[PDB]
Amino acid sequence: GKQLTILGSTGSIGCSTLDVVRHNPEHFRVVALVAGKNVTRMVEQCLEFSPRYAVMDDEASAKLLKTMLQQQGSRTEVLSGQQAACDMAALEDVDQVMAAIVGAAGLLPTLAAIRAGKTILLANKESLVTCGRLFMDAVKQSKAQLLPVDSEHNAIFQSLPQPIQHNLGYADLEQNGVVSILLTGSGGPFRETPLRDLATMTPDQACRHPNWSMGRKISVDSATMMNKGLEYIEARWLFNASASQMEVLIHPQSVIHSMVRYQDGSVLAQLGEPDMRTPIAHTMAWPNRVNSGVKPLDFCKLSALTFAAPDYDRYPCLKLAMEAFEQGQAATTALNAANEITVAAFLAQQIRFTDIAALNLSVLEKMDMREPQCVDDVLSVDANAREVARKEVMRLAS
Amino acid sequence: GKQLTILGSTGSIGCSTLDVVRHNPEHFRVVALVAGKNVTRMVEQCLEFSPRYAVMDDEASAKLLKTMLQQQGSRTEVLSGQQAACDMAALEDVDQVMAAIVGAAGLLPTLAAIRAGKTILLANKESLVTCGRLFMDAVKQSKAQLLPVDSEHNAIFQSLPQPIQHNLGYADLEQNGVVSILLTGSGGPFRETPLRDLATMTPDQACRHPNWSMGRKISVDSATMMNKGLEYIEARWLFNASASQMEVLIHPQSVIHSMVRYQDGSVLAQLGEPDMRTPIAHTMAWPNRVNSGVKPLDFCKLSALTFAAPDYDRYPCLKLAMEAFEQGQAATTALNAANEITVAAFLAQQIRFTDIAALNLSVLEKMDMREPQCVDDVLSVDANAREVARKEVMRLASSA
Ligand SMILES: NC(=O)C1=CN([C@@H]2O[C@H](COP(=O)(O)OP(=O)(O)OC[C@H]3O[C@@H](n4cnc5c(N)ncnc54)[C@H](OP(=O)(O)O)[C@@H]3O)[C@@H](O)[C@H]2O)C=CC1
Ligand SMILES: NC(=O)C1=CN([C@@H]2O[C@H](COP(=O)(O)OP(=O)(O)OC[C@H]3O[C@@H](n4cnc5c(N)ncnc54)[C@H](OP(=O)(O)O)[C@@H]3O)[C@@H](O)[C@H]2O)C=CC1
Ligand SMILES: O=P(O)(O)Cc1ccc(-c2ccccc2)cn1
Ligand SMILES: O=P(O)(O)Cc1ccc(-c2ccccc2)cn1
Repeated sequence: GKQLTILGSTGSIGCSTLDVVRHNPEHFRVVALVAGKNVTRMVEQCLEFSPRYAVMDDEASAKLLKTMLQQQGSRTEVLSGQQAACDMAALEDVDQVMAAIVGAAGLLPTLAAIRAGKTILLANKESLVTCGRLFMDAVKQSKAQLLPVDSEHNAIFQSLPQPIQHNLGYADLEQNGVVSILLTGSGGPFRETPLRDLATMTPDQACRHPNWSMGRKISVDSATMMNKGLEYIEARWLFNASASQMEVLIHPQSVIHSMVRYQDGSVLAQLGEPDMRTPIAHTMAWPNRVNSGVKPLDFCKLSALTFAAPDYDRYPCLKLAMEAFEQGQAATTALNAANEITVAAFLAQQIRFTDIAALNLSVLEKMDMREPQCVDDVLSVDANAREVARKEVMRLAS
Repeated sequence: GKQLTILGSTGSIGCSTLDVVRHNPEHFRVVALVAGKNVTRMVEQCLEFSPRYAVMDDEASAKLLKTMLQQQGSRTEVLSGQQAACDMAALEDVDQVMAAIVGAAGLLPTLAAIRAGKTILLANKESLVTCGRLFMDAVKQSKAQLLPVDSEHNAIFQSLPQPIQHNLGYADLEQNGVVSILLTGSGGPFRETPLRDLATMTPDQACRHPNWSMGRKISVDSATMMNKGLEYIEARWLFNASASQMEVLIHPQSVIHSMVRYQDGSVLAQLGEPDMRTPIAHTMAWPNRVNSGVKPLDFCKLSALTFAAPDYDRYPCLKLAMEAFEQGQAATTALNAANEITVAAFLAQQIRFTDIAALNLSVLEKMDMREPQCVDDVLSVDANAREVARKEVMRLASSA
C-alpha cells in the first residue's frame, strides 16, 4: 500500500491518522512515527502499527521508549532529536508524510519532506503561516504534492478542478475557471454578543464554543476569528489566490466546510460531519477514497444553514491577518507568534478578551522586520515577536 | 472553437444556450439550429448566429423560413423534417449537440448524436426517462460523452470524480469512492399543506410555486414530486446507481442543486443562482469554464437552508417513479406518458390534484407490455399508455 511517515503521531491529528490506517490496514503501512515526549502513547502506537522507526524529539523520552519497547519485545528502532525526525520525513521508500508536528518545531521536518519530493499531508500551521513563500518555492522546486489536512483547506481542495489539485500552489486560478475561494468560519461563541460586552468576556466563556469543544488556544482563536485569519494566510499561499480571489464568510453551523466559486456561476462545496478523519482519509487516499469511520452526514438532523459577512469591528484579528499577509512573511510570523503570547495571557487572566487584538496590533506596529529568506530568519522573527508581545502584556497588566 | 448543433434552439434551453454562445463568440460556432414551428425566433437566431443549416420539423414552417432568410440575405440552408434533424445531430464537423427538443420527438435526434459519438449536452427528459437502457448501451458502444444539462444532474456531475465524469454511464460508483447520489427537490407549493386538503387544490394553486416561476406542467410535477421521480429514473441510468445508492431530499430553498456522498464521509455539492445558463455553460466548456452571464450567488442574501425526507403519503408519484424503475423502461415510459395526460386533465379541471397519482398508478396496473428493445417499441408503449390514461380520465370525469 502506501508507506507513511507520521510526524507528530501522538497528538490529535496523529491519532486520527492512525485511526484511518486502522480502518485500512491493507492500504497503508506505517514506516515511521515521530513525536515529542508522550512515551506512553508512542509505545502503544509502536505495538499496534509495527513501524521500522520511532523517533522522540526529547532524548530522555527516546531512552525511556527504547526500554519499554524492549520490555515489550518490540524491535522497532528508537531514534531521538531533530535530525532523525527530518530523516524519517525523507526516507527513500516512504510515499506520504503526515506533517502534524505543532508549532515552529514542525518546520524543518516538514521542509525535509518537501525537499524529498514526498506527498505531504499538511497539518502544521506554521508551515504556510510563517514559511508560505519559502515552502511554496521549495514545493515547485521538488514537485512535492501538498494535500491540505485542515478542514477548510481540504474542503477547498476537494472543490477545485483537477489541474489545480495537481500543481497545487502554482496553477493559475483564473485560467482554470476559478473566481474565488470561499473560506467559512463559525464566528465563534461571541458572534451575537453586544460589542460593549466583549471587553468583559471570561476565558471560560471564550472557550465555551456553543457547538464543538476543542483546545483552549484554538477556541479563543475561533472567538477572535484569528483562526480564520491564519487560514486566510495559508489559503492564499496554498491556492495561489490574490486578495480579490478570497472571500471569508461566517457560517455558524459549520456544515459547509468551505467552497469554491466558478466563472459560470457554480459554487462547489464540501460538507460533512465535524470529524478530522474525513479530511485526513481524503488526503491519504487521494485521488481515490477510503472508509474513515466517520458516519454519513444526516441532512434531516441539521440546524438551518446560515451565512453572514464578518464584521471587522467584531473581529479585528481577521482584518489584522489579511493586512499582515500584504506586509509579508515577517508580519504573518510576528502576528502568529504575538497571538500565542496574547491568547495565553488572556487565558491566564492577565489581559482582557479585547486586549488580544489590541496587543497583536501593537506588536506588529512596533516591529517592522525584513522579509525572511530562510527558516532561521523566520525563527528569529518568531522569537523577537514573542518578546515584544510578552513586554506588551507585562506593561498592560503592570 | 467548438462547433455545435442546437436541437430545439427556439425553446427555453435553446435560447439560454445561445446566450452562452453570445458571451463566448470565440469559443463556440453554431453550425446548425433545429426547431419545430417557431419561425419568428428561428429567423432571429439565424441572422445573429449564421448557422450553416437550420431545420424546422414542420414543413410549412421550413418553407416560410427558407424565403425570409433568402430575403434578409442569410446564407443558411433551410431543411425540413425529422431525418434532417437527425442528420444535423450527426454532422461530421460538429463537436457538441445540445439536445433540447421536448417530448418523444427528442429521442431520434438525440440518439443520432449518440450513434455519431458526439458530446451530448443532454436536456431532453424522455431520453433517459423512457430509453435509459437503450441510450446508455448506445453511449457505451460509441463512447459518446454525455453532459447533463438539468440542474440536479449537472450538480451531481460536477460533484463526481474525474474517472466517473469521463466514463459517465459505465464507471462503477463504489470503486470510485462514491456511496450515494443525493437528489434535492423543492417539495413544491404543498410541502406543508394538510394531506386532506390536497384533493381540493386548484391548478392555479399548484402552479403558484411560492419561490419559483416555470411552465404549468413542470409546476404541477414539482407539486407532486413527479419531477423528482423522473429525475430519480434519469439519475440511476446516467450515474449507474442502484436503489441503495440514491437518496431524495427535500430542500425548499433550492440553493444546493444536488450532492454526492463519499466513502470517507465527505459530501460534495454544487450551489448557485437558479439560472439555467450555469449548467449549460458548464457542459459547453467542460473540462474548462466559461462566463455564462450568471451573477455570483450572494450568500448574505439567502434564506436559511433546510432539508427533510420526502413523505410518500404526501408524494405518491415519487414512490411510483422509484417502483416503475424496477419494472423497466416499459413502466417508466408508461408513467411518463400517463402523467402527461393526467397533469393536462388536472390543469383542464377534469380531475382533482390527487387524481394525478391515482390515475398514474391505475394506468401502470393496466399496462402489460414487454421491455422495449428499440426506440420504436418505446414510442408504442408511450402511444398506448396515453390512450389508457385518456380513458381513465374520461371514466373518472364522466362516470364513477
Ligand atoms: N487538531 C485539529 O483539528 C487541527 C490542527 N491543525 C494543526 O496541526 C498541527 C497538529 O495539531 P494537533 O494534532 O491538534 O496538535 P497536538 O498538540 O495534539 O499534537 C502535536 C504533536 O506534535 C508533537 N511534537 C511537539 N513538539 C515536537 C517536536 N519538537 N518534534 C517532534 N514532535 C513534536 C507532539 O508530541 P507529544 O504529544 O508526544 O509531545 C504531538 O504528537 C498543529 O500545527 C495544528 O495547528 C490543523 C488542522 C486541524
Ligand atoms: N426548461 C428547463 O429549465 C429544463 C428543461 N429540461 C428538458 O429539456 C427539454 C427542452 O426543454 P425546454 O427548452 O424548456 O422546452 P421548450 O418547450 O421551451 O422548447 C422545445 C424545443 O423543441 C422544439 N421542438 C418541438 N418539437 C420538435 C420537433 N418535432 N423537432 C424539432 N424540434 C422540436 C421547439 O421548437 P419550436 O418552439 O420552434 O416549435 C423548441 O425549440 C425538455 O425535455 C425538458 O424537460 C431539462 C432541464 C431543465
Ligand atoms: O471555523 P472556526 O470558527 O475557525 C473553528 C470551528 C468552530 C466551530 C465549529 C463547529 C463544529 C461543529 C458544529 C458547530 C461549530 C467548527 N470549527
Ligand atoms: O426541484 P423541483 O421542485 O422539481 C423544481 C424547482 C422548484 C422550485 C425551485 C426553486 C428555485 C429557486 C428558489 C426557490 C425554489 C427550483 N426548482
